[PDB]
Amino acid sequence: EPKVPKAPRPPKQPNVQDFQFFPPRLFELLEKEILYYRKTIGYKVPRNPDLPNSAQVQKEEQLKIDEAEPLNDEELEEKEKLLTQGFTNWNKRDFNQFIKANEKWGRDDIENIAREVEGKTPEEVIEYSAVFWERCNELQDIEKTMAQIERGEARI
Amino acid sequence: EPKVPKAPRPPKQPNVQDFQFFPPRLFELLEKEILYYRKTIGYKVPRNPDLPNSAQVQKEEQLKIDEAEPLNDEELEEKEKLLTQGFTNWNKRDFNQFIKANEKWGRDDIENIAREVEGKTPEEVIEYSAVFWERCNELQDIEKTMAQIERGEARIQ
Ligand SMILES: [Mg+2]
Ligand SMILES: [Mg+2]
Repeated sequence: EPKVPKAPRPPKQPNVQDFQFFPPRLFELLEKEILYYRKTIGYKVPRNPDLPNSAQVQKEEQLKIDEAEPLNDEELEEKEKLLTQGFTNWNKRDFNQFIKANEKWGRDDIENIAREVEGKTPEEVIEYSAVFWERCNELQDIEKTMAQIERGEARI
Repeated sequence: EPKVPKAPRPPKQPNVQDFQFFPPRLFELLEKEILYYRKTIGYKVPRNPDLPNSAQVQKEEQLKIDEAEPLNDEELEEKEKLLTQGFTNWNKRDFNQFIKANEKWGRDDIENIAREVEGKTPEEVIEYSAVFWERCNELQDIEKTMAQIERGEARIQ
């Protein structure tokens, strides 16, 4: 069991993914919603043993919940648009197939990559690839994913 | 927002979907985990002043939380198995394409339904279809969904 359980999130919040490359502003808005949700259910931040200024960390995090407020019409307007500015049509399977195809054919072989990504057209793949190679650093576990593809691309 | 905020769930809980038809026992086990999570974070059930005898309901719910316990070894083993007894490889796009293909070609045209479900072969479609028609009654917006399908099969005549 976690020394500190993961803090709760709004049950009906959108399941946006890192590989969909939405803009960072979207997550700032999502974090506002998460903090407000925590305020509404009376969530209290547990103090963390290690960290020295634990009392300071805990207080900092609680204050963020304490001062949380709903998203106003402006912000709500902004979020709606932001949710269209990502690769909403790319799911986990598309991503995994994209990664395996790159390892197999090399990031250059767009024709073969698209052929192996079942839910996507060459057009969709060229567009996604351009963004992927531009901000894949934002992803998590990429250092391992980049070496994995580099091993296969170089192994060819 | 809701009058009463939705109660918290473990952020790390498996994301099982209704259209994946997992055994109902699995959700009974996931509920035990949700209750233990709520106990674990100190969550308090709010009193819904609009239920009549809301005091009793509140106390009943809070007791379920207060008496919550983690899953034992047996249940942990049962859960791991149940997590493989659903259509784990069927995602939301597969499901949406399946539904639209049934409306577009009729439920018996496996050849065309499979062609339109990009990530599934005809064999996988038959297996899913066999369960779907057995308990699609468990799905959220089924009446509407089924009416539309019965309509597509109607236009086809
Ligand atoms: Mg393709
Ligand atoms: Mg198919």
